[PDB]
Amino acid sequence: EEELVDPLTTIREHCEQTEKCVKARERLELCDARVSSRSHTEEQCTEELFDFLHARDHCVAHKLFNKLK
Amino acid sequence: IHFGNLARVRHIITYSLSPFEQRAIPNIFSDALPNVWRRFSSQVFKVAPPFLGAYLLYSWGTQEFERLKRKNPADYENDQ
Amino acid sequence: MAPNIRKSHPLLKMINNSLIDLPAPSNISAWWNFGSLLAVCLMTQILTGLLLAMHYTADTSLAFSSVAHTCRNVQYGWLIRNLHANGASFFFICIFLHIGRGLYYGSYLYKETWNTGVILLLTLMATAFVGYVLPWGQMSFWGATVITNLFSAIPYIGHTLVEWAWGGFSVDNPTLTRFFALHFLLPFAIAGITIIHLTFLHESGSNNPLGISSDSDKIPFHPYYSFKDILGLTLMLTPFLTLALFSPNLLGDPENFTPANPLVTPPHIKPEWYFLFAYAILRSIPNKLGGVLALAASVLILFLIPFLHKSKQRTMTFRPLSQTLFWLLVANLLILTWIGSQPVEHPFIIIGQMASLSYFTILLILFPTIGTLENKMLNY
Amino acid sequence: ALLRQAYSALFRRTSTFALTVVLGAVLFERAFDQGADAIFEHLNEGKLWKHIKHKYEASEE
Amino acid sequence: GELELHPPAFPWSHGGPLSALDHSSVRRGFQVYKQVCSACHSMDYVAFRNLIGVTHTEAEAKALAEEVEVQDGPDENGELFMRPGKISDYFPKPYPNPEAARAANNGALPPDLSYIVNARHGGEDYVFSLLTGYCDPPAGVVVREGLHYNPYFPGQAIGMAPPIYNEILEYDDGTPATMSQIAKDVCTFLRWAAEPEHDQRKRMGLKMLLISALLTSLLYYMKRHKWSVLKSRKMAYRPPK
Amino acid sequence: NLIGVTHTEAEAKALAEEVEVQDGPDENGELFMRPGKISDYFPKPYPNPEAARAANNGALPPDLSYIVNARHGGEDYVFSLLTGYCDPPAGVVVRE
Amino acid sequence: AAKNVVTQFISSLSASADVLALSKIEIKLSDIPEGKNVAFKWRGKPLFV
Ligand code: HEC
Ligand code: HEM
Ligand code: HEM
Ligand SMILES: CO/N=C(/C(=O)OC)c1ccccc1COc1cc(C)c(I)cc1C
Ligand SMILES: CCCCCCCCO[C@@H]1O[C@H](CO)[C@@H](O)[C@H](O)[C@H]1O
Ligand SMILES: [Zn+2]
Repeated sequence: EEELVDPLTTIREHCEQTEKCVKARERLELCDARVSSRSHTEEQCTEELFDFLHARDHCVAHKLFNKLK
Repeated sequence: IHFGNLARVRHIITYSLSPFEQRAIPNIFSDALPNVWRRFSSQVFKVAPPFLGAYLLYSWGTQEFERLKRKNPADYENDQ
Repeated sequence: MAPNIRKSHPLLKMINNSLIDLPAPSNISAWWNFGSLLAVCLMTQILTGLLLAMHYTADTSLAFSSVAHTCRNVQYGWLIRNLHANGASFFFICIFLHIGRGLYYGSYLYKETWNTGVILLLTLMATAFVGYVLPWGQMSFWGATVITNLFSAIPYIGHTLVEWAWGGFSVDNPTLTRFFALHFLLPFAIAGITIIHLTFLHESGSNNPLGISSDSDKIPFHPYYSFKDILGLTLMLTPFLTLALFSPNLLGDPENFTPANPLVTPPHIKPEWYFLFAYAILRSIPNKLGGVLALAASVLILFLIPFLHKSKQRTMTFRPLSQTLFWLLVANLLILTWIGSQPVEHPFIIIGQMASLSYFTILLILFPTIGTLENKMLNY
Repeated sequence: ALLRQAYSALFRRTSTFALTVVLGAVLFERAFDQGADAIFEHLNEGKLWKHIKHKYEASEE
Repeated sequence: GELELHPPAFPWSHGGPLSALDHSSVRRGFQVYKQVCSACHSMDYVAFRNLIGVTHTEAEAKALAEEVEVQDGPDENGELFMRPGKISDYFPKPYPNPEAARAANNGALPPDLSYIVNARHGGEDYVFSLLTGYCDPPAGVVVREGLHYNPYFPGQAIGMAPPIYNEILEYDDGTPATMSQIAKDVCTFLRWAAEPEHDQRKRMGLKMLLISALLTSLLYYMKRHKWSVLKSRKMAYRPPK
Repeated sequence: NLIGVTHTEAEAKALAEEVEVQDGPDENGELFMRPGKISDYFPKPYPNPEAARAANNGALPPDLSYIVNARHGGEDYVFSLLTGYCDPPAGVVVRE
Repeated sequence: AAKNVVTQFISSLSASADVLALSKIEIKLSDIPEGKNVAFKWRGKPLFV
C-alpha cells in the first residue's frame, strides 16, 4: 500500500526484456566477459553498451512520460 | 521612351477578354493538371538523376563513416 | 511638358519608369521574382537590423548580454531578432535561386548587370560574416578567428594585414567594435549598388526563359509582375516565418549560446549553411594559402562565367545536355555543403576534394565544352 | 443578391471601397484574435497559467 | 571521430508547434533548480519578476525573492552592504567567479543554466538523459578519481555528481518526487527559462499560419484574375497574300 | 605615458613599482596584490566617490585627468585657485 | 498583419521589461515613526517620505 516507485526503473525493466534489448544485453555480457577475463586487451565494451542503452532508452522514452506528470 | 522603338511587327491579330468576362483558373482538370504532369514528366529524367545520385554518395559516405567507428573483433582475437 | 503627372515629375518618373510602365517580357517565370524578393529582403534586414542595433552594445563584455537582454527584455525584441537572423538565410536562399536562374538562362550575358550582381553577393557575404561576430558567442568568436586567420597565408603583405584587421593580436574588442561599424555600413552599400544593378538592367530589359527577342510581345510591369511579385513574396515569406516562428534555431548552431571564450575551442567549428559549400572547398586543400585561393576563386569564378559561354543559344531551355550538366552542378553544391557540415576524416575528405574538384571543372571545362559540342549537333 | 448589393454600396466607389476595408479590417481583427487565441488555448488545456492560476490567487496562507 | 550515444526523443508536453509549456510543470521544475541546481548552477538571465504571471503570484515572487540577500550600495561611507531581495533581482550566483566554482567542484565549471538547453545538442531531450542516466562504466573504461560515469556525456567522464535521487525534495503541489519526474520538470523549466517567449511565439505561429494561408489564397486569385487576359489570349497571323 | 615625455623608460618602471595594485583572481578566486608596472593607470586614492566624500566632508575631489579643459579658464583658472586662498571680506561668513 | 507588425516594432522602442521594473517603488505606511525621516531611491533620484 503506497510504496513510492520511480516509473523509470519500472519501464526500464519492461524494456530490457525485448527482442532488441535482449539480443543486445546479450551482446554486451559476452564482451564484458571476455574483456574482463583478459589482462592484456585494449578492448572496451563502450560500443556494445551504447547499442543497449540506445535501444533501452529509446523504448523508455516511448512510454516513460505517460507515467510522469 | 521604352514602348514603341522595340521592333517592327506586322499582320498580327490578338483577341483577349476582360478578366471579369472570363474564368479565374479555367479548366483545372481538362487542361491544367495534364500539363502540370507533362511538364513534370519531361524534366524528371534531367533533374532527378544527379540529385538522386547524390543521396547515394551521402548515404554511403555517411553510412560508411559510422562503420569505421565500430571496432573490428579481429584486432582482439589474441589478447588473452 | 506632359499630361499625366508621373512622366513629367523628376521623381515619379523614377518610381514609374522602373516599376510601373517598365517594359517586361510577357513570359518571364517565377525565377524572375527573386529580383524583387532580394530587394524586399534587404529593405527588411536593414530595418530589423537597426531595431536591434538600437539595443545592442558592441563590447566583448556586453555583446552577448545585450543581445540576450534584447531578446528577454525588449518588446517583441526576440521576434525582431529571429526575423533578422533568419532574414539572413531567406536572403541567401533568394540570392542563390536568383544566381542559378541567371546561369540557367544566360542572363549573365548582361555583363554589367551580372558583375554588379557578383559584387552585391560579395558584399552580402562579407556583411553576414561580420554580423555573425556581433552576438559574440563561441561560434561568433571562433568563426572570426578561423577565417580572419587565413589572411596570414598571404606572403609578407599579409602577416600584417591581419593584425591590422584585428586592431590587435587576436580577435578581441577592437575587432568586435569595428565589425559592428562595418555591419552597420555594408547593408547600405548593398542598397547603393543594388540601384546600379537595376540600372544596368533597365539598359536592356529582362531576359526571358526562351532567350529570344521579347520586343515582339512585352507587358507592363504593373499589374502583371507587380502582382506576380507579391504572390511570389508570400509564397516564400511563409516558410521563412514558418521556420522562424516554429523552429527558430533549427538552422543556428548551439555553441553560439555559449559566451565566447578564447581559451576553449568548440568541438566543431562550422558556419551557417550558406557558407558551408565554401567552407568545404577551403578545407579540401591542405595548405592555408591554397585553400584560401580556392575559397576566393570558388566565388570569384562567377566573373568568368560570361566569358565562358559558347552556345549559339542563350538559355539552356533548348539544350538538354547543358541542363543536366547544370543540375549535376547544383547537386554538386549540395554535396559540398554537406561535406562542409562534416569533420575532416575519411571518407569526407576524399569526397570533399572531389566535389570541389568537380565544381571548378564544370564551370571551367565541361560547360564551355559541352556548349561547343552542343552547337555542332544543331549543325551550326 | 449580396454580390450585387456589395458591388453597389461597397466595391463601387474607390471611396466606400477603402472605407470598407478599414471598418472591415477592424471587425476582422477584433474577432480573428478571439478565435485564434481561443483555438490556441484549447490546444493547451490546463497548461497555461490562465488555468492553474486559481490555485494561488486568494487561496493560501 | 570517437563514439558517442545520442539521446532518444522524449515527447515533451510542449513539443508540438501548437503546444505551449505546461506551466504547472515549470513551476515545479523551478523548485528543482531553486532547491538543487542553484547550488553549483547560476541562472543569470532570469529574475524573480519573470516568474510572475508564469509560474507564481506577484506575491509568491516577492516573498520568493526575499528569501535571498543581495549586495547593493555603496552607501554613505562607500562600503558595500546587504539587503533582502526584490523581484527586480536576478537569480543569485552560487559563486562569485568561475575560478572559485571550479575550486569547489574539482576544476569542473557548472555552467550557467540560463540558455543551457539551447546550448547543448538535443536540448532538454539531452539534458534529461544526462540526469536520468548515470551508471557504472563498461569493461576497459576506467574513470579518473573525481569524475563520475555518464554515457550520455562526451568523454563519458562528467564532473557533475548525480544531482537527483527520488524524494530528494518534495513538490508542495503533491506530485510524487520520483527521480525521472524531477528531471522531467527541471528540464521543462530549463526550456522556459531559456525562451520565455516560447508560448507567445507559438501562439503567433498559429495566427501567422492562418492569416498567411488566407492572404496567399486571395493574392493567388487576383494574380490569376489579372493574368487571365494573357493566358486566355489568342493570336493569328493574317498576312495580305 | 610618462616615458619619452618626462621620464626614462627606467624611471617610469620603478616609478610605477612604488605602488601596489589589485589584480587576479587567482586559482582560488581571491583577489591579490602585486607591484605596479608601466601598463598600470595612476592609482585612485579612494575606491568610490561615496568614500572620498566621506574623507573630505561631502566634498568630492574630482579626477584631475581632464580638469584643465573641464573648468573655464583652464590652467589660468586652476592656477589662481591654488595661489589665491584668503580671508573673507565683510559680511561673508564661511560655513564650518 | 501590417498593423500588427508595425505595432510590434513600435512598441519595440518604448521601455523594456527591465527599465519598467525599476519604474515604480512602493512604501509601507505602517513602519515609519513620527518625526524621523527616511529616504529611498526612485528613478535614480532619491525620494522623501
Ligand atoms: C553539486 C554541484 C551540482 C549541482 C548542485 C548540479 N550540477 Fe550540474 N553540473 C555540475 C558540474 C560541476 C558540472 C560540470 C561537469 C563537466 O563539465 O565536466 C555540471 C554540469 C551540468 C550540465 C551539463 C554540462 C555538459 O557539458 O553537458 C548540466 C546540463 C547540468 N549540470 C545540469 C544540472 C541540473 C539539471 C541540476 C539540478 C537538477 C544540476 N546540474 C545540479 C555540478 C552540479
Ligand atoms: C544585392 C542583391 C541583388 C538584388 C536585390 C538584385 C535584384 C535584381 C532585380 C530586382 C532584378 C530584376 C528582376 C529579376 O530578378 O530577374 C535582377 C536581375 C538580375 N540580377 Fe540581380 N540582384 C541582386 C543580386 C544579384 C547577384 C548576386 C547576381 C549574380 C552575380 C545578379 C544577377 C542578376 C542578373 C543577371 C539579372 C538579369 C535578370 C534577367 O535575366 O532578366 N543579381 N536582380
Ligand atoms: C545586409 C543585411 C544584413 C544582413 C545580411 C545581416 C546579417 C546579420 C547576421 C548574419 C547577424 C548574426 C545574427 C545572429 O545572431 O544569428 C546579424 C546580427 C545583427 N545585425 Fe545584421 N544584418 C544585416 C543588416 C543589419 C543592419 C543594416 C543593421 C543595422 C545598421 C544590423 C545590425 C545587427 C545587430 C545589432 C546584430 C547583432 C545582434 C544580433 O545578433 O541580433 N544588421 N546581422
Ligand atoms: C564570424 O564567423 N561567421 C561565420 C558565419 O557563418 O557567419 C554567418 C563563421 C562561423 C564558423 C566558421 C566559419 C565562419 C565564416 O566562414 C566563412 C565566411 C565567409 C564570409 C565565407 I565567403 C566563407 C566561409 C567559409
Ligand atoms: C504573412 C503575414 C503574417 C502576419 C501575422 C500577424 C501575426 C501577429 O499577431 C500577434 O500575435 C501575438 C500573440 O497573441 C499578439 O500578442 C500581438 O499583439 C499580435 O500582433
Ligand atoms: Zn554544434
